[PDB]
Amino acid sequence: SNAMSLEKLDTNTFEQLIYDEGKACLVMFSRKNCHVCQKVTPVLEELRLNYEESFGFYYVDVEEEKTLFQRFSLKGVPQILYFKDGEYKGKMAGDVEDDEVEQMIADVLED
Amino acid sequence: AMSLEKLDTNTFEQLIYDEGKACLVMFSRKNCHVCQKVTPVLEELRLNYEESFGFYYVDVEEEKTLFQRFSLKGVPQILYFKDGEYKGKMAGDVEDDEVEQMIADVLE
Repeated sequence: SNAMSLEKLDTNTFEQLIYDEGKACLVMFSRKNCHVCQKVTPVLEELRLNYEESFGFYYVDVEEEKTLFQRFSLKGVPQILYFKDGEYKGKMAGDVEDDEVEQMIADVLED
Repeated sequence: AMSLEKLDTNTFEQLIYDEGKACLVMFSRKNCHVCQKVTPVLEELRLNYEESFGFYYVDVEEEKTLFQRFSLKGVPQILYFKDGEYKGKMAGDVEDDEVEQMIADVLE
């Protein structure tokens, strides 16, 4: 019923941020019309406010960015992938709870 | 970040709807890597047009209700207007030829 204000990545900027800059972040691979993605979106927007510059919160549209989707061998949507220092650190799928995402952020920031 | 004039909801309505301004509006957010790439494309282009064609921006955190109206998925998005019509949009990173071509289609 609504809008999403996460920064939308194409392959290039994904490469820049996750690989070149080694940004500590999460990336939701999603589709525009996905009902579950629509439930997960607000949870990530709310979390972004808690970690403003310390951790990135990005979005990849898998219909536009098919190469990236397939780079990760992903087979469903929504999925949230976690990165720090250019490494792929973790992944969760489906209707996540903020507890789960928060713990992963903390696990990631710590290594 | 340079020439791009920031609009609040009130001014966005006055220009686009009450006055029918021909313009583009970049919907954006602070600390946005992709926004940082898109802004200089628009600033460079701006030089090629008279002030009759607006180049504007809106901060989605400040103009929440406005942004929600269009139910956009992701930032940045650039939306194009003329004579009070909403001519269309493009989303995420853009090249200058996409913007130029859209501007020409809007103006014709």
